[PDB]
Amino acid sequence: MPRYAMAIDLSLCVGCAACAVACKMENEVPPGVFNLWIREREVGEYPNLVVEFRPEQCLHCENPPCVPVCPTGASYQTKDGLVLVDPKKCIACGACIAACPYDARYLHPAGYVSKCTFCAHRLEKGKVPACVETCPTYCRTFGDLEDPESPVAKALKAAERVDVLRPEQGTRPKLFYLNAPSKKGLTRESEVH
Amino acid sequence: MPRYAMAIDLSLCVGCAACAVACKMENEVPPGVFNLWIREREVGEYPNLVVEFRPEQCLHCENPPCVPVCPTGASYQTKDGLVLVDPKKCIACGACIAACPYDARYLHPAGYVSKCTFCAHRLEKGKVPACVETCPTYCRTFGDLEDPESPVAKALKAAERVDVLRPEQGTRPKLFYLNAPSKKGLTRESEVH
Amino acid sequence: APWYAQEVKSVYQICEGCFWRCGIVAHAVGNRVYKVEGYEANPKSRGRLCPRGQGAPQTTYDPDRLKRPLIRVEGSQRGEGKYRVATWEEALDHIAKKMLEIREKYGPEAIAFFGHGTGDYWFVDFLPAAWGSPNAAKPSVSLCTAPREVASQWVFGRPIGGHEPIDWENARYIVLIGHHIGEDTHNTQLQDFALALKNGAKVVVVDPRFSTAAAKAHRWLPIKPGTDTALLLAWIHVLIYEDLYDKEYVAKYTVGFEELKAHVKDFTPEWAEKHTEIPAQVIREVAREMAAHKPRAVLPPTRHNVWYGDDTYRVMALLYVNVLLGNYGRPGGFYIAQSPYLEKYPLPPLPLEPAAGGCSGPSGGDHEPEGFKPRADKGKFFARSTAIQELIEPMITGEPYPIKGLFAYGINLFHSIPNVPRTKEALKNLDLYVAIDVLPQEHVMWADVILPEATYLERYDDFVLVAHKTPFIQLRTPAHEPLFDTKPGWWIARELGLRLGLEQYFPWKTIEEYLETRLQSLGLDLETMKGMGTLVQRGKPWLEDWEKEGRLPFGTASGKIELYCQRFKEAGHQPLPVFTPPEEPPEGFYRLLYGRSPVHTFARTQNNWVLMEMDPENEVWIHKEEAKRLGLKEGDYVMLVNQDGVKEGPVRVKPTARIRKDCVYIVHGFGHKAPLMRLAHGRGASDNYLQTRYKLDPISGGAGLRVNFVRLEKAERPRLPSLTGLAKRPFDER
Amino acid sequence: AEFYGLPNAQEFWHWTNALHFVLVGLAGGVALLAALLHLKGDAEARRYTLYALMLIALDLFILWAESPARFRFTHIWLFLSFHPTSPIWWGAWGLGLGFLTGGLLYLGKGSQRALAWALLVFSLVALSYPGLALAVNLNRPLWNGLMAGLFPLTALVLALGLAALLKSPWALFPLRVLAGASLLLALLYPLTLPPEARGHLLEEAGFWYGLFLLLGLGTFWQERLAPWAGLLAAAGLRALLVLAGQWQGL
Amino acid sequence: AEFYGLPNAQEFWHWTNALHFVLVGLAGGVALLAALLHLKGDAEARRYTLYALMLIALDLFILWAESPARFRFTHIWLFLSFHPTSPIWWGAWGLGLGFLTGGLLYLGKGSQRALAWALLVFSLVALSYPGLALAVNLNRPLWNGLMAGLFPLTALVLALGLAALLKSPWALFPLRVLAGASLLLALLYPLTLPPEARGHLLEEAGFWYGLFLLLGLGTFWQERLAPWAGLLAAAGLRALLVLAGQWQGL
Ligand SMILES: Nc1nc2c(c(=O)[nH]1)N[C@H]1C(S)=C(S)[C@@H](COP(=O)(O)OP(=O)(O)OC[C@H]3O[C@@H](n4cnc5c(=O)[nH]c(N)nc54)[C@H](O)[C@@H]3O)O[C@H]1N2
Ligand SMILES: Nc1nc2c(c(=O)[nH]1)N[C@H]1C(S)=C(S)[C@@H](COP(=O)(O)OP(=O)(O)OC[C@H]3O[C@@H](n4cnc5c(=O)[nH]c(N)nc54)[C@H](O)[C@@H]3O)O[C@H]1N2
Ligand code: SF4
Ligand code: SF4
Ligand code: SF4
Ligand code: SF4
Ligand code: SF4
Ligand code: SF4
Ligand code: SF4
Ligand code: SF4
Ligand code: SF4
Ligand SMILES: [Mo]
Repeated sequence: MPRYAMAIDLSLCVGCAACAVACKMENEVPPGVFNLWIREREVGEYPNLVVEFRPEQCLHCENPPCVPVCPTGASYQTKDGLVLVDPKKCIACGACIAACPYDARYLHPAGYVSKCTFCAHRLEKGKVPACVETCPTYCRTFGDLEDPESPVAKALKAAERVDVLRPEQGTRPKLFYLNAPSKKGLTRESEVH
Repeated sequence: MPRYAMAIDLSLCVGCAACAVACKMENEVPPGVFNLWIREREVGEYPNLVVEFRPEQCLHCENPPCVPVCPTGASYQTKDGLVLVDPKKCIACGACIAACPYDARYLHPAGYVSKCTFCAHRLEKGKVPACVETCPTYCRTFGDLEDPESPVAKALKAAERVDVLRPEQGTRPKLFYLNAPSKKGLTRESEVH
Repeated sequence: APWYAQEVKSVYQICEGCFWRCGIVAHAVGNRVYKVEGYEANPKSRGRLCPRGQGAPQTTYDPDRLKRPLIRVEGSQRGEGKYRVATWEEALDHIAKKMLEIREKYGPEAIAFFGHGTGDYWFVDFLPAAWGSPNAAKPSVSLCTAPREVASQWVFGRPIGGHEPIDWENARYIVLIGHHIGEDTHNTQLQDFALALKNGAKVVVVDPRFSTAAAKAHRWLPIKPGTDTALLLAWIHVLIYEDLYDKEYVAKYTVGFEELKAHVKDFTPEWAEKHTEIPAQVIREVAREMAAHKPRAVLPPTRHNVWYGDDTYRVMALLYVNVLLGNYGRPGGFYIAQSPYLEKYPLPPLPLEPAAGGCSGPSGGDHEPEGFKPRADKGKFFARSTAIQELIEPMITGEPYPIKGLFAYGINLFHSIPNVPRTKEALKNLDLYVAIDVLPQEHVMWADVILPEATYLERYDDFVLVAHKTPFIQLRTPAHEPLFDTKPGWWIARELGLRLGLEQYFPWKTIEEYLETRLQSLGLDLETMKGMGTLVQRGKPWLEDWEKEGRLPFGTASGKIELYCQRFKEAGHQPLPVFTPPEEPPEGFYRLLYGRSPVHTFARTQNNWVLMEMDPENEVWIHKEEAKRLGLKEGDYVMLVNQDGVKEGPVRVKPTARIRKDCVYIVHGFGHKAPLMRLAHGRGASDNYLQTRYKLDPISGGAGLRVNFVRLEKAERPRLPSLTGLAKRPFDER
Repeated sequence: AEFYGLPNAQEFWHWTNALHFVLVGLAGGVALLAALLHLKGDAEARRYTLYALMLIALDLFILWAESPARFRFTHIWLFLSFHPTSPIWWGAWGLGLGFLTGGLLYLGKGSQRALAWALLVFSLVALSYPGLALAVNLNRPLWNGLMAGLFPLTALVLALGLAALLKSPWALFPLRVLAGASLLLALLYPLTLPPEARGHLLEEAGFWYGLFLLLGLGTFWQERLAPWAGLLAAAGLRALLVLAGQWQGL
Repeated sequence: AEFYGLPNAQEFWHWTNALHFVLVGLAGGVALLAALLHLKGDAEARRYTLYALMLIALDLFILWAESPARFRFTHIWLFLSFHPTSPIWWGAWGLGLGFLTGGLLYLGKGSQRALAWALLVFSLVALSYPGLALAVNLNRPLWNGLMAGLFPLTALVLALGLAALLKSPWALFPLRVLAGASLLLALLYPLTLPPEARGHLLEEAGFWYGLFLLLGLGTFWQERLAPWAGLLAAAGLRALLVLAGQWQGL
């Protein structure tokens, strides 16, 4: 019944990868891969210099292209909006990697594919995700999008702007970026050079 | 040598269609076709109703898909950034209409393709476009993007947010929507259904 | 398989990630801390943790982490890396034997004790004084904080402290001078800064570099480097001469405000703009805006202040501005930090006791006739703090006597002290050099005897007291026992202490014995302390609480605004006129600026695979237009060559503008030449190896580092091992 | 959702420009048959060279006939400018030089069978250009990359369908081969679109789409059903994709 | 521009898999040959079935030998569930059943036309799923719709190129028709891409691509170079698109 989401305030994010390291630790993500990373991009010259710090990780898309494309049924979307992998069915075919537009998944060295889990393990026992808990700046919020009281719901309600990565794929991300620093919105590599 | 542009502050647009009508009168745009039209869309539900009044027209893209596609060369991009049609070479094949992402182009009943012209005829005599002139709400501005005294330049600078239609396309629209009313940005039909 | 599904044991534990010492909970499963977390009651973490805190545990599970004592093979040169395993017993004897020899023909002051981190209490504060050497130092004093601590002692009667006392949550306007928050990732201040932003705190950043904190600022003033005192003097001038200052505040808590007004007569925003390069209107507007917000406008003092030789002047000036705004001790920016009450463990006084100086003769009075031999840097600058970087000369020339023998307790000799060649000369000439550490860094492997410390998670430490709005006491408990042949520093100290006649010091047979005594005092015992990891006590924060009691805090009864009658007298100047135009980079060169990576602590985190994987190298920041004239682009590498010809290993070039053309910036702590730390070895450029020279602050022992110039020489991309490959080496507790 | 005025989102290429699409398929396909029949020495090289000249000419007339710019005679510019980026430009010359070339070949003079190489090249340009004239418009979701494949395949189904009805022995088999290639890509096409583009396609056309796919399965049954059934399938699809893809849509 | 950590944007399908891609082309297209042969009642139907079986076996073996979950034995789930939206699922069932169907054909058991039509349908599934395994990833700009066209045609150039090396007389003509089709669509492929994606394909590949385009032209020259050239062009093209198209890129 809830519809789970995450909101990150970019106006507060300073790109100290705390969340990224906390997830690495909490989830035991092996060395060469990451469920969460931070991208940092500057925009502009001297008198209008903006820097965008942006954590990127599974957005738990509501319309996840990473699910239908899976041959076994390992890749699945939960009734509350979590996109997960049943490693027991995963054949590590990489179809889901080809299909995710956000470089959110990887091949875990145990032979199956992995990626941010929205800390389903913590969610189930009533906790908030590791990224969310360890965050000096308090820029991430999580919750049931349907509960007007939840922290994400509130965060979105109080936001000056809301953005999502590659909205034109039609994945309906459930990781919302609040108050992006640049007037033109989230930074893309294409608006560079 | 300048870069001509138009900015529309949507926080002030009320979508009265004055610019649209001023255009039709000036450029004697024929019945059934429009250089400029208004799109009005509600984003909904009571405590949170938002209405976006959005005038649409040729954005005189900086990287216009309608130019390259022309066999004749009638579709040309000018040294200051106006996309114009020389009707002398136009074979009314529609390739440019097919390549225009914005529906800004039409077949003039006189057998050539037409569309907003940035009021080229006025720009040379040193005047501002007709739509810009008539605007009751002072929401549209114009000028050379590179001249910082320009009304577009100053408005872009003052905007809280700047958006453009289908940025994901190649184009680099040179018509900028300023303060979009919905937090998610410019309204899209896919975001309704 | 997941750690959290597996059985866990938690414990309340301090983070040794850096010196902020956040209170954390460590979750172990067997002999391994899988996760660490902040906790709500703890006033430092309050539930959160920075990246360094989160990744800090892997050093404990690092396959290159130091395990056994080691002694230098006889006949092999220091530097050459020849060691033989030893016993704690044998290593500890070898050290005392050697130490004693130095002490019979030179005295105990011929032993310098350098150190850092929690256990520096034992090595730098306690053992050295119990042994009788005044040559004890930490880099967080003359390579960090000395300029501001001195400035603060003279201006207020108080320190700024380790948990700088800014009332961020009520601040309304904040001016950061070089203070990079967000790169500098001290937990609570990140939290606070973020909360300030959040509540509509507009932040001004002054920095020749568009940092993270600048990325959050309402105004960025891209100041010409080494020029901040001119901007501070001109703001002082604007608040005094435009009559914006807090009149009452100066009237009731300020001495000598008049000397300041006259001093600052000609330092106008136009005089400032000329050197500062910040327009005069901006200089004016910033002072007005801050006056408009008082007392809730703060220029919090930065922590790293050695920047140039004049530093104490810049801080003094920054403090005057805060005073003139009436913010000290008011809600807005300075609450009054009181130290908690935890009674010391009962002991005989130490041969040498400290002098927390500030007024009426805190220089060398006790050093002159008073017993023996004075700290060997005694005449070099005015202030009384020990300066790590000055006691290194004595080891090469034998000038002020001789310092044979040196201890390095968790202190990076080759990265935290400038002029590495001079430090290596000095280790050459020593009779004994011991280093207590965990990783095999480049300066640990120059030691006669290496002693492997147990890590913060495998260790108990003496309590951590934090002066604060609500003073508190923290306790770290082992999360599991030391690994390999690893020993806690309390134990190493005691074991050396028993071997050099200091049993009266070290009487307690165990650290929990020690910890139960202090807990007695407060009304608790060890088990209860473990129960509430941190203890908050009642204290005070504004002036009213002080004032109603009929007292005031300081040094002498009224903050002295020009700030110090006894320097005047014999040193020459009282006010901070030394805006002293800074020596400029020669053409072809850039000033070398440096700072922090949000994910790496100083140097010691460069072998951490969790953290190196987030940030595997530094990157040289050059203005886009300079890298272009040079022929440098995005993925190029470069060697940094300083004015003295030292080259620093190939660094990635970072042609994105956020920096003046005068400068170049690199994060400090890379460029290790330490093959045994397999994933930190050969990566990035070391700022310290390029910091050949420094301008001694003649007031606060500080070694001005930003006085080095560097030029870039095109280099080849480096060929290095794969970090993932190395990071994947399994950790085997053998 | 509500407008004052209206976006010019009206169909721009009508049933007549869908008819030209079908004929330039034929024109280019047969011009390919012709040059290959030349190059190969075949007795029929002439018969098919004068067909291709008619098909080419019929199309170039339908191209001017359906152009609202016809009586303004602006087409001369199609041949007096260099515009390599323009699918349509390439088809003007490809069908123009392809004509001259097919003239100099049918009038057996200026040169022989070095000219069939030029006819082969121009026919490839003519076979290639529609397909790209659609696919070049990256704003039209339905006109994806497959158009550049579906059109040349489909033009040869048209040329070989014709050829097989004019009972040339050689034509049936390659027509049933390219018709299989054509029909299989045509089936995969919907599965290649994003869900809204596909949904649009199935509601707008489809039946029509699934009809012509079914119909085309008739190339693999009898004769004189075969060339017909494959020919109606190829022209169905060609016309329907031009008609249904003039959508911009969100 | 700068990261802490890194996005997982590295190649997920290696040279290893690109090989699977060349092979399933061969597999599927030889199964098509065997099917169409059984269906003409031609005598060679039997050994082409053996080969299609062998290439199906060789391809399932390297699909498994290259799987990171090769020893976790999870491919069984490929067969115990229904995932009609997934090209790889289709591919697993087409080949798999196509290998049973072609198994019984070989062993003259369980009927024989009704098994040859089955082989036909399963070999169309197997010829179809690779381009769609690429093309459904609308986030990858190089794997556009034409992949659904390029991959089926190219699988045919591989099967027929093989058939012709084995000296089957019927195939060196279809091989040239289908190789002409494939090379034409392959040449127009880059022109079907957004500028930045074409520029990306050209920077990272091309010179290989352009070499594979030229190569394949030798399919129309000397008789016994023609299958090699056609095979290497079709395999080079398939592998290059698989390796170069793993890009999300803005
Ligand atoms: N060039 C330059 N110099 C600087 C700075 C700079 O920016 N540039 N910054 C200055 C500042 S601001 C400061 S505060 C200082 C800090 O200077 P340091 O604290 O010396 O810096 P680190 O590089 O972390 O060195 C820590 C050393 O302690 C070891 N260590 C870590 N944890 C433990 C432990 O639990 N026990 C033991 N025994 N050892 C341990 C590490 O391996 C390493 O050898 O450096 C200062 N020096
Ligand atoms: N991640 C992380 N965080 C840490 C540490 C760490 O090791 N890792 N260490 C901690 C410690 S002990 C310290 S001391 C601090 C160090 O951090 P800070 O105390 O914040 O150091 P600063 O030197 O004030 O600031 C660095 C900034 O000063 C700038 N700067 C250089 N020259 C000038 C100048 O002339 N004028 C002005 N206005 N600015 C200048 C540089 O551009 C840079 O942006 O951070 C602490 N926090
Ligand atoms: S922990 Fe907070 S500041 Fe750090 S990267 Fe994550 S969101 Fe940004
Ligand atoms: S890699 Fe695993 S999760 Fe992804 S599609 Fe294949 S089986 Fe499913
Ligand atoms: S973010 Fe990635 S894993 Fe999550 S739904 Fe989207 S594509 Fe799937
Ligand atoms: S929510 Fe879970 S998977 Fe996502 S970053 Fe946090 S800990 Fe990692
Ligand atoms: S004048 Fe302004 S409000 Fe009126 S239609 Fe034009 S843009 Fe909209
Ligand atoms: S209709 Fe006219 S302007 Fe448009 S592409 Fe054709 S010739 Fe060019
Ligand atoms: S909006 Fe359309 S018609 Fe106008 S210049 Fe851009 S591509 Fe051409
Ligand atoms: S600029 Fe001129 S042509 Fe364009 S909409 Fe305005 S009035 Fe009409
Ligand atoms: S500030 Fe960060 S690194 Fe330092 S002790 Fe606290 S958590 Fe650890
Ligand atoms: Mo420091």
